Amino acid sequence: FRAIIESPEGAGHVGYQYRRNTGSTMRMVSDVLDERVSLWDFHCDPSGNVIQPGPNVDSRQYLQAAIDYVSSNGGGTITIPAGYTWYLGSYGVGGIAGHSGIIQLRSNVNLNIEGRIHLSPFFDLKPFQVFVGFDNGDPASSGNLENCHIYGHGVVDFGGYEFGASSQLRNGVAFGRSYNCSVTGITFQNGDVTWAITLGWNGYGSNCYVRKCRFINLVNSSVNANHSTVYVNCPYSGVESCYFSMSSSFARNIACSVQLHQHDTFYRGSTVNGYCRGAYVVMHAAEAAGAGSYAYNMQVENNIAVIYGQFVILGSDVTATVSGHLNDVIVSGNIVSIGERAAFSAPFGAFIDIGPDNSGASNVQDIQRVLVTGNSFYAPANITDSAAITLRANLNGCTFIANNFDCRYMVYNAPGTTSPVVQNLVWDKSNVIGGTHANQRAGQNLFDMQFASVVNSTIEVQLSCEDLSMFSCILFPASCQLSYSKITVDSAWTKSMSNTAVFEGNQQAGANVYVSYPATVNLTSYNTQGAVPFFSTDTNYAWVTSAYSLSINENLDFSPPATYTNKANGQLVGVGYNEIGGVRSVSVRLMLQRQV
Amino acid sequence: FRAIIESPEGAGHVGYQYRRNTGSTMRMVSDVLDERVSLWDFHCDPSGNVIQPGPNVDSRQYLQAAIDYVSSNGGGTITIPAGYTWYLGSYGVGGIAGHSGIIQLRSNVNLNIEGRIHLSPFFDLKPFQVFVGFDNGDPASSGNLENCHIYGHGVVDFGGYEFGASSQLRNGVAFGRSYNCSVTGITFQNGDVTWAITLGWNGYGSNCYVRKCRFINLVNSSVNANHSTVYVNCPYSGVESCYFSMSSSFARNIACSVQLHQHDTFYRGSTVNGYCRGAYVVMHAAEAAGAGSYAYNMQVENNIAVIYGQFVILGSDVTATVSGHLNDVIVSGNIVSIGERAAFSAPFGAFIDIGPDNSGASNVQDIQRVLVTGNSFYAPANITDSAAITLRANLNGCTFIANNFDCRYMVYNAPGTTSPVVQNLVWDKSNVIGGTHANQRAGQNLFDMQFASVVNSTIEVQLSCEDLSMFSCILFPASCQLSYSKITVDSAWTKSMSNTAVFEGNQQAGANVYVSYPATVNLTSYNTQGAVPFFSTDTNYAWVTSAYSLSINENLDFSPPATYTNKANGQLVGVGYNEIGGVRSVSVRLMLQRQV
Amino acid sequence: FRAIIESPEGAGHVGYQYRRNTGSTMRMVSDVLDERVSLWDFHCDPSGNVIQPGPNVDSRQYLQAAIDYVSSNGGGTITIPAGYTWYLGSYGVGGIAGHSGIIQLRSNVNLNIEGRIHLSPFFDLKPFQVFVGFDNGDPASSGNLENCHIYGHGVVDFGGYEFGASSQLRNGVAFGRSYNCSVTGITFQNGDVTWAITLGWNGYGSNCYVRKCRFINLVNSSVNANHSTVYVNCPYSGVESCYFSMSSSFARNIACSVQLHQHDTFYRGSTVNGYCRGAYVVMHAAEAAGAGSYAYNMQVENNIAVIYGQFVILGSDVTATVSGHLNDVIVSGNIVSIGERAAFSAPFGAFIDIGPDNSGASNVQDIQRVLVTGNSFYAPANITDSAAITLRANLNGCTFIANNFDCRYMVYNAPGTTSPVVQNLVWDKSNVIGGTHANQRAGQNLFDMQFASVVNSTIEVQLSCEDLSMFSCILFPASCQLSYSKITVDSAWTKSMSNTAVFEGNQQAGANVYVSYPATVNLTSYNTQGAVPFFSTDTNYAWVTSAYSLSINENLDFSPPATYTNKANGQLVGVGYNEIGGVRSVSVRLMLQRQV
Ligand SMILES: CC(=O)N[C@@H]1[C@@H](O[C@H]2O[C@H](CO)[C@H](O[C@H]3O[C@H](CO[C@@H]4O[C@@H](C)[C@H](O)[C@@H](O)[C@H]4O)[C@@H](O)[C@H](O)[C@H]3O)[C@H](O[C@@H]3O[C@H](CO)[C@@H](O)[C@H](O)[C@H]3NC(C)=O)[C@H]2O)[C@H](O)[C@@H](CO[C@H]2O[C@H](CO)[C@@H](O)[C@H](O)[C@H]2O)O[C@@H]1O
Ligand SMILES: CC(=O)N[C@@H]1[C@@H](O[C@H]2O[C@H](CO)[C@H](O[C@H]3O[C@H](CO[C@@H]4O[C@@H](C)[C@H](O)[C@@H](O)[C@H]4O)[C@@H](O)[C@H](O)[C@H]3O)[C@H](O[C@@H]3O[C@H](CO)[C@@H](O)[C@H](O)[C@H]3NC(C)=O)[C@H]2O)[C@H](O)[C@@H](CO[C@H]2O[C@H](CO)[C@@H](O)[C@H](O)[C@H]2O)O[C@@H]1O
Ligand SMILES: CC(=O)N[C@@H]1[C@@H](O[C@H]2O[C@H](CO)[C@H](O[C@H]3O[C@H](CO[C@@H]4O[C@@H](C)[C@H](O)[C@@H](O)[C@H]4O)[C@@H](O)[C@H](O)[C@H]3O)[C@H](O[C@@H]3O[C@H](CO)[C@@H](O)[C@H](O)[C@H]3NC(C)=O)[C@H]2O)[C@H](O)[C@@H](CO[C@H]2O[C@H](CO)[C@@H](O)[C@H](O)[C@H]2O)O[C@@H]1O
Ligand code: NA
Ligand code: NA
Ligand code: NA
Ligand code: NA
Ligand code: NA
Ligand code: NA
Ligand code: NA
Ligand code: NA
Ligand code: NA
Repeated sequence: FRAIIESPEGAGHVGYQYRRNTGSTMRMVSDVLDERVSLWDFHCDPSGNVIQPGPNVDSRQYLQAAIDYVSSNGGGTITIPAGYTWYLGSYGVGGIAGHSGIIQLRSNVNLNIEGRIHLSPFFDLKPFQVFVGFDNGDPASSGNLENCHIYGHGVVDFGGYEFGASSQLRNGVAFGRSYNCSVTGITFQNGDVTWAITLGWNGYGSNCYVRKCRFINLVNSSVNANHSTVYVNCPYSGVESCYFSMSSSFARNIACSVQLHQHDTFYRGSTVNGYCRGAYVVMHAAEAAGAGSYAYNMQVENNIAVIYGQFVILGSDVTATVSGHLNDVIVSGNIVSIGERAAFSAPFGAFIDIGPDNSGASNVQDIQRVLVTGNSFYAPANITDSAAITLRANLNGCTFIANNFDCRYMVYNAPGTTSPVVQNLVWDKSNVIGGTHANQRAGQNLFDMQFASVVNSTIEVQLSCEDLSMFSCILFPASCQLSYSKITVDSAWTKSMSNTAVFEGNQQAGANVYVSYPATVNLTSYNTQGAVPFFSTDTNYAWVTSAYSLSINENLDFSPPATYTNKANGQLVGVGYNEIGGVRSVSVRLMLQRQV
Repeated sequence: FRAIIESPEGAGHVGYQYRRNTGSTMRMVSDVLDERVSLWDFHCDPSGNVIQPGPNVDSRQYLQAAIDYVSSNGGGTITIPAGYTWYLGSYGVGGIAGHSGIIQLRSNVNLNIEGRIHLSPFFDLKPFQVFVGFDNGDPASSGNLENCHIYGHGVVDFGGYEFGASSQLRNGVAFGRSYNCSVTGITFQNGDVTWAITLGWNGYGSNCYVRKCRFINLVNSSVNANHSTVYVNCPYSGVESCYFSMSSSFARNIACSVQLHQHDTFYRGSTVNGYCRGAYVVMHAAEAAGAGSYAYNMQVENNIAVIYGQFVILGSDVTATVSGHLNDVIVSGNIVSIGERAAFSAPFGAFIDIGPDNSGASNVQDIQRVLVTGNSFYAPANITDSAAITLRANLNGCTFIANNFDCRYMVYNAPGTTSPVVQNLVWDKSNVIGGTHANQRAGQNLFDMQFASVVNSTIEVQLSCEDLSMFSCILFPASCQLSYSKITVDSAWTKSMSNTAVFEGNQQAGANVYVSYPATVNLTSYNTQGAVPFFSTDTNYAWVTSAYSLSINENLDFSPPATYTNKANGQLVGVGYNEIGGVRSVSVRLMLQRQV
Repeated sequence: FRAIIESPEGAGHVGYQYRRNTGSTMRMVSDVLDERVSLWDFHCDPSGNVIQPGPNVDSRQYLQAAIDYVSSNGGGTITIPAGYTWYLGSYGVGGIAGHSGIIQLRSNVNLNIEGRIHLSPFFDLKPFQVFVGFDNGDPASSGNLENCHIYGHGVVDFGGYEFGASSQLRNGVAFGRSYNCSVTGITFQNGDVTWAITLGWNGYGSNCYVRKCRFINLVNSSVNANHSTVYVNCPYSGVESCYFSMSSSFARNIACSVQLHQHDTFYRGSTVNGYCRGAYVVMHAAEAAGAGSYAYNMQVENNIAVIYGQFVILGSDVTATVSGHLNDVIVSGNIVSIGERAAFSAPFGAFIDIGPDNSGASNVQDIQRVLVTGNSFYAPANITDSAAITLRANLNGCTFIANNFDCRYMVYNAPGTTSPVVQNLVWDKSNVIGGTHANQRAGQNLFDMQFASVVNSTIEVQLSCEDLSMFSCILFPASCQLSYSKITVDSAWTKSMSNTAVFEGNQQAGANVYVSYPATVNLTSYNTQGAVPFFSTDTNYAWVTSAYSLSINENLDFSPPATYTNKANGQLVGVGYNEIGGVRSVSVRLMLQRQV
């Protein structure tokens, strides 16, 4: 009996009944211990003796053995115990080797990480993906991962190692073709990695989430080619209530917090500091296998960010046989700023970017039905390269309502570069343009419409303070066609502006262009006492449907017309009043209107 | 000693002291095992031998025994172990029998569901409510359920069984008269049920929540009368971060995700696919016992939905002795679309519906102080039956600001049908009207004001693209009274429209009606050289306070007035200018204005 | 052997191997029991015998012993067992004694509170802070607390005791200089306390959160000086999805739910009832040591509140050597109401308050770049002291877009009192002004601009119903300078108003003031048949750049001008038309415009 009791089967001979309840199961101690499982149950030598973790012990095979066994019983939760650091020191084998995998995840096997998991210097300068849910080196031939959750108060620490080569890939958790999988509560820190977590594979997967995680200092070298902390590559998936921080200079040029790359995905309630970018919202044709060619129902909401480049980047692209489409997006409630930096020291600052594809093409995109509403954006006054929207590729629609943008440009695209075709750009009068960059805008147009064409668009400009440094509120080069559009410049704070709206190709004459903006006009009357016509000297007003005074009349003996219409020769004309006769000559600020 | 050790009291004789710490309690193994409890501790035959769960074992009595016992000790958490499916195969007894109850929940007893709970075919074609928190067949005589939480990574599977009769009810969790109760993390799937979860009872309860749950395929037959996945019937309660999906055709006609039926309730951050409806926000008089007659502080926010009917439905109704009121509602940040379907193939598509009561009455409602802001809505171009708001019953107020609606109608109600009395309908100019349905609107009015009366309302129409197919932007039949209102149609994209605003009863003449909209007007001048009057041919402008040109003047020898006022006979009149004399005749596009 | 087995080392001699797996560690029962730890493991007398908790047992030393021991092993989670109430009955010792501390928290030691923790009457009328993370009486000399989480379904009950003196402080959890600490799921109830939870210390700390907690009835006496349920005094920290309720009358005058006092902090998705205030968003100079002098990236979003005073209070202040600044704030998606109360029975009701410092100074603040968007506010019609914004101290900017405010005042500040200097106040036309207080406003100005000066501001007034009781829509006293501003009053529902906008110092004449508002004007024409001038009788219109008719013309034989400009003597003048000659005299409603 003593022998049995001291043997590994001893607990299986000690009887137990819950709280001495006579109606409860007569069990053995081992049965109750068998209800939970930890790494300690597999972290042993060939003779079954427990091995202490530490920097000179590779815990990988033990952890894999745990996962494999629990998988065999239909699943469960393995605890990685608190108060210990568990080092990983070799690559895994089989299907995950194609993915430089360390640990293979398996369906229904959750990890409750309370302790710390730390990479050993075996991985210095090498690729790695710490946890991998694919079961095949080729993801297309991989089975699925289902019902796998990683959670706890613990830590995945990437050991600080730099990348060995830019072409290398590194990841924390790749769930694979992942259905009902999640990461909750975990801190990922101290690396130079490509991603911390990836969800799904080219649209295959569903209901994957990252919640209440922290990601701290995950880029550290110039070798790192590119970093996106969470890539969401399956639908009905998202990121909520996370914290993302970088301190590296390199992160300000390369790192993004989230990629939303399939339909019905979201990014909410998170805080970001030290990153180049906030989120991509993208349909890559190359990734359309699992869930279709459309990214729709895309939500970026209630985030806080200090970034150095662009907050939300929109795009879609094509392959030889597939075309990607992006539609039905909402960006709302976010408060974002470009952090302190020199002008042009990082990628061009923006709230929204319409980004050309990875080859630079701006004529492949099919982006539409986007609503950008109730956001704040700020950039410091020196950051010339800051815009509410950098509109650098074809756009089929984007709607701005009730935002507050306080940066250098409202709408921008660089001249010379791409010439996007623009449709359904709506900038509602309820967008408030801040004043931080007042006096900085010499030579610049607030809305610099450097496009091939604009159609079915609305730009309602409303200033909230003066900025007499700007060349114009809005300017269209002669190369930009403009049709079936509404372009207005509210008069407030514009009295002293030389140019308000500028149409370098006189595009405001178009049949279906609806405009209004202030201008100064010289007029001269006839001599006649009484009701008397005033006519503009210039003849550039053939497009004007009505105009009205924005100036007081300092005279007693006459008054100019309150309102004007035009004449076939391009003059304005209205009827004023000469109390006493005489030819009058006045220079008046008018609101020019066309079909409005 | 050997006998004691092998007995069910053996663990109570093996000493233990935590980590060999001399300051720790000298305990027995059984004490430490007694700190947790699982179904295995009650899942045993009369001789105390453990019984394996499976399809031919009814786990119900064992689970009830666990709950009952733990209840007796002041509560705790029972685990339902992972890696096992636990079948339920009979009805419960006593107080829950009135509710077709299987398991009775008890206060302070939490269930940590890690495994799967599955209904056996005993329940095929029968009613059932799996977990029930009432303790009496009559809910009015029921005690409360308090501090009961169901959580975990497991699954409640309803076995796929269809309803036997439409009158049957089926539920997953009925918390009852429920205070501080919740469901977190659980997947409900594979049924034909009425509800998955219900919270509270007719206003009794508080602080009940459903968080991070999934609801998958919970309608499957034509027998199912009606389905609402979560019913929230107690205050200070809500639904957050959940996932709702249906695949059945029947779900598109019958199923709703959430009912918010008491004050201080919310529905946020959730994704819905395949449902008819998103949420009801309702005060039923019949349900006002526990928390009063007012549903206020109702929040629907930051959800993603593809539905087939209406997203948010507002209502309130009355009984012989109680009147229900709905006020102080916010609907914001939601991105919603009507899924691909034929016109009229499901209930009429809408973002907001003002729904008549269950008997069809439209004159019982008291709905007011609603804010609908910063939402997106889309319906495909063929879906004739799509509206920003279907306003089908009396409305005492609803405010729309800064939404983006892209569907067939903005405001709609069917003619012939109900004639709602409308007050305080506010449609701010910052609502962007999309263009998906451009060219589809022959015979239709964008804002079809098919009401008994409208008062204290604002409709500011702003197009963003042309749609010359529409009969009018806004139309009031002669049967609709209109007073103390503002109705404007911005001119942009309307130059070629025959009708902009239409008042079939000439209601725009009312003393306290403030309007403006474009119109084409024929004018003829007197002969006089110099300042010369132009007068409209028609005499239908007695209501007009001013009008101004929206057309250019192609002439050299004269110009029409820039502006006009009226004359008692209904003509317009203004002063233009004949450089040379002669009677002039022109047809001009004017902005007609009344008291604006 | 029997002796060993019955000894406290007995479990260390019973072998166990997980599920009889031959590849698993050969362990001893004690090893597996050692994987978890509870209060029962320390809740024992000097002889190691377990002691039952209860009202006459002080559990404090036992709980401290547990925390201390687990701390010694690098951390872990101590469970406070369900089904027991654990009373605390004495003060702690050492470093926490300076903080009236009961229990000292330690790094990496989590508490899983499933049972109830209750204060014994030893604490009646005494200060206390139940859990304290400082390790020194002087917080400046304190070490940090890291990785400390308190979570569970249990309860901290403050025993109902009143404060003994107003100067006393009481707290639930003070995390101290706290990094990666949180409270989740816990109910705090039944006290008279200063705070329930405090996070950080004067900017030191990071990543501290309070989530899914309840706070119930935490003020109960007139002695209580001040109450704020959660104070957030470290960056990258916040409050989400919590419930706050008070029932005391005193709470309506003293209690606030949240203080956000450092950068990158948030308050979201919470419900508040019975409180005076919702949140302070503040930079106290006195608290700038740990994270700088700027509070930026401040987010208050998607909350539900019934309060009696002010919802969000903004401020910043200075010390002898430090100046605090507040910028980059977003307040959105909140639905708030002032609960039923008499006028002036609690602190003045407001959605936003710009509050003077604790000494009453209104000239120390540096508050700017605030966006208040997509919120609802309501106050009952009798509550005279209700405002969208009480603007009581210097303001460097605040932007309102697309809110719905339904209360007595829009903008208010009491006359006589403070004279704030106001810059960059933007009130967009998309703010909807409700009608609840229509007919209550005798003697009152809707926008009562009781400031020293206003600059670079926009007030676009839009009514949605009539309120002829109000003295004016907007009024500027002569003492308020006004420059570089836009002030408009839309005409809708104003026809019958005697005063619309009132400039008691004729400030609308300023060179860079842009205004428009309705007025009634008497005009008289010359005799001349044909085109004929009309001139105002009054000469108060020297500032007017144009005016246009808002009235119909009931006459046949003539018409007044549609539009007007001015003359140097301050008259208006326009050209109408006498079909037949004669001097005309008319009283017309005009839209007066200046530079707009
Ligand atoms: C860091 C990051 O994610 N950046 C975004 C861009 O991602 C694109 O580049 C990445 C560079 O790291 C990825 O490519 C790299 O990795 C590929 C995948 O690795 C293979 O497959 C894995 C499943 C295995 O485990 C690996 O062992 C390996 O075999 C590899 O094929 C590439 O050669 C390599 O460079 C990223 O690739 C995606 O990664 C996810 C997550 O792991 C995976 O689920 C996908 O299957 C995989 N996709 C593809 C096509 O391989 C690759 O997409 C991203 O393109 C960009 C979006 O913005 C641009 O495009 C927009 C749309 O046109 C445009 O609007 C915008 O302006 C553009 O800048 O955003 C980040 O830069
Ligand atoms: C599926 C669903 O919930 N639909 C919504 C409507 O709910 C209404 O019909 C339901 C049909 O299933 C419910 O009625 C059914 O159930 C009743 C309750 O069951 C009894 O009581 C339980 C406590 C016991 O456990 C049961 O054993 C049983 O005894 C039963 O009395 C009815 O006879 C039966 O048809 C639903 O009833 C509510 O259910 C909740 C949750 O279980 C419960 O807490 C309530 O006490 C109970 N209420 C009542 C009054 O019984 C019943 O409300 C819902 O009416 C509708 C709202 O929209 C309509 O009304 C709006 C306001 O006028 C109007 O704006 C809109 O246009 C209308 O369509 O939304 C769903 O259809
Ligand atoms: C209840 C509450 O928090 N009210 C808010 C105001 O807080 C200010 O008053 C509080 C009164 O309780 C606090 O002061 C009290 O406590 C101080 C701290 O206790 C000391 O230090 C602790 C760390 C130890 O554990 C204690 O043992 C003790 O030694 C004490 O020094 C004060 O003497 C006492 O009155 C509150 O103090 C802060 O407390 C937090 C949390 O514990 C702590 O992290 C801070 O270090 C500590 N700060 C300071 C400076 O001591 C104190 O701040 C708050 O001022 C107000 C904001 O609104 C006003 O100011 C705005 C900006 O000018 C203005 O816009 C607005 O209109 C004003 O009303 O909001 C609440 O009233
Ligand atoms: Na690979
Ligand atoms: Na849009
Ligand atoms: Na071009
Ligand atoms: Na029943
Ligand atoms: Na409203
Ligand atoms: Na009628
Ligand atoms: Na102190
Ligand atoms: Na602002
Ligand atoms: Na002054």
